[PDB]
Amino acid sequence: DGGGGGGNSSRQPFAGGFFGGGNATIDGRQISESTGRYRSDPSRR
Amino acid sequence: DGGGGGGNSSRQPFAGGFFGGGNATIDGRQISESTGRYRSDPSRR
Amino acid sequence: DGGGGGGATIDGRQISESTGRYRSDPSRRRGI
Amino acid sequence: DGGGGGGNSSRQPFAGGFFGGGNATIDGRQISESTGRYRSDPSRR
Amino acid sequence: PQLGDSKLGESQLGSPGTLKQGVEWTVVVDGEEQNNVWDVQVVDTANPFGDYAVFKMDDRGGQAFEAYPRGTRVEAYVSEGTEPLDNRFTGYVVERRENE
Amino acid sequence: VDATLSRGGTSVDIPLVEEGGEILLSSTFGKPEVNVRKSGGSLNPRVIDSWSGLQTFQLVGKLYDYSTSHQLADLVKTASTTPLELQIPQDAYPDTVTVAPAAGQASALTLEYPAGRKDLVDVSLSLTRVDPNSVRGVGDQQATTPTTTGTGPVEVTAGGTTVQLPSSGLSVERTVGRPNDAVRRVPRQADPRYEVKAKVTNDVFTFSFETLDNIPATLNALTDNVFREQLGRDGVTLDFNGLLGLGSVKAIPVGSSPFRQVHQAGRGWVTVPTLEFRRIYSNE
Amino acid sequence: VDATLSRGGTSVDIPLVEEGGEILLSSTFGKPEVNVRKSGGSLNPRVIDSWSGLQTFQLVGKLYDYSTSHQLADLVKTASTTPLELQIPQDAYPDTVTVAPAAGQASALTLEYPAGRKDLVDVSLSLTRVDPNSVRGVGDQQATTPTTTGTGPVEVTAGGTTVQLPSSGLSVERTVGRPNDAVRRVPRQADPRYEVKAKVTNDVFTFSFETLDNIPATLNALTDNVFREQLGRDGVTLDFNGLLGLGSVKAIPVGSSPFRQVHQAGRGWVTVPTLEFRRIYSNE
Amino acid sequence: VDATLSRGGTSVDIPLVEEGGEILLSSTFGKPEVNVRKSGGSLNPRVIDSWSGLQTFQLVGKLYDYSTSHQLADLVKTASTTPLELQIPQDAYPDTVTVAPAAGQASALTLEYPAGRKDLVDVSLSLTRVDPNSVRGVGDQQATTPTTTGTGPVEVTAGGTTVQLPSSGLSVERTVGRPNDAVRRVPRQADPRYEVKAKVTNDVFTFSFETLDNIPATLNALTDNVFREQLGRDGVTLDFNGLLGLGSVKAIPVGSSPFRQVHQAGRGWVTVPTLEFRRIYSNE
Amino acid sequence: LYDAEPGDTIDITIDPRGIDEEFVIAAIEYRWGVDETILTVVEKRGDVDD
Amino acid sequence: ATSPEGIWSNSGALTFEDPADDSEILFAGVRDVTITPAYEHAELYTIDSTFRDEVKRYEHNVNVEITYAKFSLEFAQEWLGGPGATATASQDDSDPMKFNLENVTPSASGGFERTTAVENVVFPELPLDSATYGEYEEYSLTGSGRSVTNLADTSG
Amino acid sequence: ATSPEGIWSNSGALTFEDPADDSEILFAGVRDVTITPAYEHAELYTIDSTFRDEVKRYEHNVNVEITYAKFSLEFAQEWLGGPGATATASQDDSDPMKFNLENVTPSASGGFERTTAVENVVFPELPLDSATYGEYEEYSLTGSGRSVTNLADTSG
Amino acid sequence: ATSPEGIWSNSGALTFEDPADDSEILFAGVRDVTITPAYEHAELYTIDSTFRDEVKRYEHNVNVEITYAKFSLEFAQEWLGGPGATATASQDDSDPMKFNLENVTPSASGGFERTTAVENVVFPELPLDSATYGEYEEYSLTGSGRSVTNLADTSG
Repeated sequence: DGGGGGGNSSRQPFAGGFFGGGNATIDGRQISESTGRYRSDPSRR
Repeated sequence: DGGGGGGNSSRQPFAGGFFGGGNATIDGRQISESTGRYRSDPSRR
Repeated sequence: DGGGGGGATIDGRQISESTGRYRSDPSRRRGI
Repeated sequence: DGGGGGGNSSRQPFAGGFFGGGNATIDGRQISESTGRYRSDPSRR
Repeated sequence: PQLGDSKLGESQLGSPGTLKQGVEWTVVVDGEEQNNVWDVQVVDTANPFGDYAVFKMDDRGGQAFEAYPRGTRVEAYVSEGTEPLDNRFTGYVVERRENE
Repeated sequence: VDATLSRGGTSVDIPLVEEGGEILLSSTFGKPEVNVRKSGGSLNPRVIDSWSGLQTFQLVGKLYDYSTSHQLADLVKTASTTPLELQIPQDAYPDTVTVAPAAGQASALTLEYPAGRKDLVDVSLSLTRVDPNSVRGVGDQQATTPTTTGTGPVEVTAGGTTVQLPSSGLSVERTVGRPNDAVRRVPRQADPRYEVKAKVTNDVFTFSFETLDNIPATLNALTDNVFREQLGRDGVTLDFNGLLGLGSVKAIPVGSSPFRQVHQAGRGWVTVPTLEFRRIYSNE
Repeated sequence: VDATLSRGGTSVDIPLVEEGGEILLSSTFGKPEVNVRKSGGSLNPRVIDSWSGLQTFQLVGKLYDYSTSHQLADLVKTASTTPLELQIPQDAYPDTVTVAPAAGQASALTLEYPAGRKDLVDVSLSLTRVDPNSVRGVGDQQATTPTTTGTGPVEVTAGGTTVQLPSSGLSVERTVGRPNDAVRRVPRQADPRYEVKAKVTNDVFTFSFETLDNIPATLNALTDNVFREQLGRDGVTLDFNGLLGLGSVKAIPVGSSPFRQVHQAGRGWVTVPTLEFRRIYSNE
Repeated sequence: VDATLSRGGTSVDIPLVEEGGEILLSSTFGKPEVNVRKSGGSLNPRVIDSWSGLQTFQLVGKLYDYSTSHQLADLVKTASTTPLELQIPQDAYPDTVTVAPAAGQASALTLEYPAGRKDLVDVSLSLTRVDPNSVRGVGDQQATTPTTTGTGPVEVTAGGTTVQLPSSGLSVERTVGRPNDAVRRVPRQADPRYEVKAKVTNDVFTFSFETLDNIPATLNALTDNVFREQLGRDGVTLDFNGLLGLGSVKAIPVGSSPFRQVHQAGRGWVTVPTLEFRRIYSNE
Repeated sequence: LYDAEPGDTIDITIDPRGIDEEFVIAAIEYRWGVDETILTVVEKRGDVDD
Repeated sequence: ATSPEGIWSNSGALTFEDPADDSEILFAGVRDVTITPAYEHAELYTIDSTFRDEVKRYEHNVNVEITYAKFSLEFAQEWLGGPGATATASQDDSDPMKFNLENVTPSASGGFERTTAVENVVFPELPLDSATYGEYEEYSLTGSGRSVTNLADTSG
Repeated sequence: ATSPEGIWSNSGALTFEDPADDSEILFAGVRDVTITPAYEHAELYTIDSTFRDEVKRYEHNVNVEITYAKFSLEFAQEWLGGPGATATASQDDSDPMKFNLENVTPSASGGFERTTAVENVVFPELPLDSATYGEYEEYSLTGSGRSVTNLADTSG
Repeated sequence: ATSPEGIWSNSGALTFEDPADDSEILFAGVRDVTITPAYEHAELYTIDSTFRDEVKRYEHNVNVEITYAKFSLEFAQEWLGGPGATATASQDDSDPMKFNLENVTPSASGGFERTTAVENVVFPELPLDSATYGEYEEYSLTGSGRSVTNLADTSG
């Protein structure tokens, strides 16, 4: 449970970091396009 | 301690991976703005 | 003690080319 | 290797996440330059 | 429920629906609504500068690109909450573009 | 002994106590404003250090009542040009340092109210050191956490429908931060300048619980009224009904993963790892 | 017991069983399309919710037949405007939901054929909920997996030279996804619109094994012919020879780390953690 | 037993040895320069392989004296068109391969001198294979590590003031790399071209220690004179006084977290997890 | 502000920008998607198109 | 206060009750009984000091363990059945049978009569058969109660 | 309800059945038998209390362990063969042999006859040889059943 | 089917063979023998239910452990040598010596003759010297075979 628990305890912030995708601004205004396309998390492997 | 050993030296590189800032260049020159604003380690939660 | 031991590069050409559609636009809105 | 249940299963996706290098598109076309320079993974420390 | 979907007295009148909330823009082309629109930009401006609009929508097999010859009429209507549709832009197509 | 965070006449003592050998206080020092040259013809780079440096404090501790926890949340979230003074009970630090909530961070403060504990709150603070003569601004906005004396269930209300969160496994995490303030480099002070802004803050409530009974009715009432409907300009009314002494707040779920339903092999019930609401405009 | 995933006449049952207390079904709800304002003069932001929400399902389970596993891979990879329908055996969910393979992901489905474990395949599915009336597209592309009745070794062929992968410690992981479909926000409606595209999919075979004998000859034959040659437009031919019932596929290794040789202190042999191939153009 | 790394007359033998079952050699093969089409009307993408591949080596080993460790650092950091040859003691590899330090990395080599372990240095090396005929450049720059025979404490000197780092728990990690070299694709052969540049390298010393006595005086002397003063284009003089046989270098702390003071519950002293210095312009 | 047009006037208050004013609208831009109404106030000028 | 006194194990009288009724569930022939109210203690330490600063209780339970040698069909079928029901077979449902428990003992020379009562004791496992060659079947329960509802001198 | 009563180990009769037939698999010479239905318990606490809020059963199991001293070829060959077959050698397949199990014991004074029945018992490992110098071979099975199908007084 | 019967340990006759020859490797003076075919069981549960849905076998092996008191130079030098070779010193190679194992035991009153045979038994460690003051040297092997090749009544 140190392995399994430590694993699950790591998998959550791995997912949290992975959804931390790019966004950018020139002079306070967003340059990232508001493309209304979804993403959702991949298969657990 | 068994879980903490794997945990602590995971929580450490979590910050190392997460906290890296962007550094874009066009044609050898930096294009990231040298805005003199600080950022510091988030609350541990 | 064994437990203790267990402790972007951006192409100037392609920006200049891809933005061309949009850089020319205000002047088109104003004719020439 | 002894704590590898939390260790190895973390050390691998740390490398996998780190090689998640930047890429960008304007209007479907790529804007990242095809600079034919390699990177290879850093020292294990 | 929809008419004829439920027997009388079994279910309450408007269900499952509720009052409209949010902002909706509808694009109208020669009097027909385009129904795959996912962004709208409308600019209204003083005379040295041109009024214009840009609409973004999905397409399949060029079927919607065929609806917008140069000079085709377009109208953009906006509604917020339950407010009536307001014709906020009218004009004519000057560019249609489809890209991957 | 104990660490004091204060602003004028308002003051909070944060015990700085933890289990066993956990980290109570991490202070970091850095030079984010050195220009180490990326290239040039020498084996080692030329450098220039020419600005104020970073100092950060991360404080971990526990609070012994909810009232003090709300005072701390309000103290951190408030916009005021009156210096926020931290007193550290360790000889390696001066008797007072002036601070900002962590410079660019959505989570400057975390408060955890875990299941199975009473009159214990886990506190995590991140604070940036700033020059005491260089707190600047014009606006003034006192933050206030709503409070009441009831003990009803936590209630999520949207579309005229109210959903009671289960008590079973119920845990609350609250984060607070001021990401719209600016902490800025200064030529030859040691510490940076602090620009206090009367602007949008971060204030988030996260719940975890396990739904044990009336499971479809409970989960579907939540997801239908909150997740599948458009909420417009308004949002959820989140009412604590006096649990933790908290009152009623307007809020909304945000982003790709604010709610999750988890089903585990061999368990006849559903787990909610997170239900996460950001507080929205209602301070009218 | 089982979840059912189906496409008109084609149907697959996935048992939804796991060891002990592992997660069988995660459902995530979100609002990707709320505009929470980043700034403004309020303490808490103004917001607007005006679009379809996100619902996702991660299913984990096991299959007892390789044939069914190939049907599932073909079912997930296939382009059709026929609704892909998911039936979930838990009372919180409606009897059917229409779905897309995970909206932007290279890995919507993963199949693991681990060492040992005869007639067991681990299945992991990620699926995005979509509106049943809002599935749109030009035309179909039926995906297929090559099959044969042999029992030969997995063979990698390039430059007229064939290399047999060791049986020792062999594991196969196949991943499948449709990143070129578009799942799109819609106004005033619960679930997004699904644009099915007759376009490039993701389909990847990963091998893990330990080379125990003829080690230089085996590893050099692989590396010389695959890695150190320029392959041109043509791929490697990857042939399963009827292992797992699989046939022959054209493929190529891709990117920085598709193959590794690992030497460990005190071991007289080489571990291959991964050998990874992407399936390439081969349809006529 | 040993791998040999050499450049003309200079040679270093690294014992490929480690505890138990740890990884001694990892060799990674890849094709960074395959073009796999992101779209197109096929089910599976068209591809083109038309350039040199990537081969990498991670070597893990140990060295039995500090003198050899400094030779290794100088060998790796040096710029010369003289080919750096690696000999691998394992039959899966040819007798010699020509190499560059890891192609874009700040840490190609790491040397660890941990507490307790007298006359043991942990070596981790990362090397990229390059075409033996395709090492190209103009400038030679022989790197040097300064050495002396003393036994004094490690000293940090800035603003005319010297701090002695505690001996208690003292560990040193040194990392070295050549990120300003270019390893470049070529169309017709297996291995890339190597452009040797007489330009800025990476050379970093990381200390870790526990501060047990005169704690305010020691830590305040460091933080005041190094972290709170502006250092200009000079920096810290970092002097090993003959520990590990090392001499004196000019260096500076860099970035957001080069120094941390850590306080743990129930402990009467301060831990310093890291203190990082990058070596700066010095040579003449 | 869908009802608003160029040449109309509006009260604007912005702290910390220090304005508490009544302005003519020189242009309006509506974005769906990000849901922003963008007012240009007093006067509009071009750039390379001027 | 009352003088501390020896307690003789064989003078004890354990009883189980259904919390829906306060009705007795037939149970007999105990050999060992241990009842232990417990909390998690967080032992908190400060900066600089090596001494403990505070200690805090959380996450209360009562450990109950009983060894007994007379089998009860009622007790076993109540455990199988779950709350307010009785069953001859395992039930595929999430509610454990909750027993109210009471134990009563005279002190060894009559100084007091100690009554201990515990609410909502649950047992993760129930030994049905416990055979060993040449022995009577001996059954051991381990379980957890919510709280001690009574600990008092109940003598006249 | 029936009075609790002592149970004598040597009065028990254990039997195994093939679930495909309800036919007996020959088994004999038991010395120890333990049958223990079990669940995992999730003890769930709440926001503002040290006391337990609720407790829930999950992951049901029936631990079966048997020590016996007469070897059975039929039992061992059934185990090797998997479900619905017998084999003289290990079988390379993923279906384990599932045994139905029943144990019948009179009460020590005849007050009731306790029948326990368990479905789909599987044994991860089968001891074939268990030789110790100067002793008869004695064999230990540990396995897990799906559920208790019957626990009743089967006396007239 | 054959009636279950006691087995007397001392009636057993263990033998080892080289799989390259089927030649006997001299081994004697046994005291204990345990042979146990095993599989990993994946014990599988669903969403809806507390009950187990399925159980599946995976990694197979036969645990072999032997205690013996007559030292064999052949068995030891075979173990040192690896497959098809014999050596007086440790060999720096990755192939373990694989032994075919067979044990034959009459049942205690002649009902059957139980033969157990195991392929490719390997031993991670070989005790060479195992001296205790005032005792004969006694050696314990633990090892794993690939499969049971035979489990039969080999009586006439």
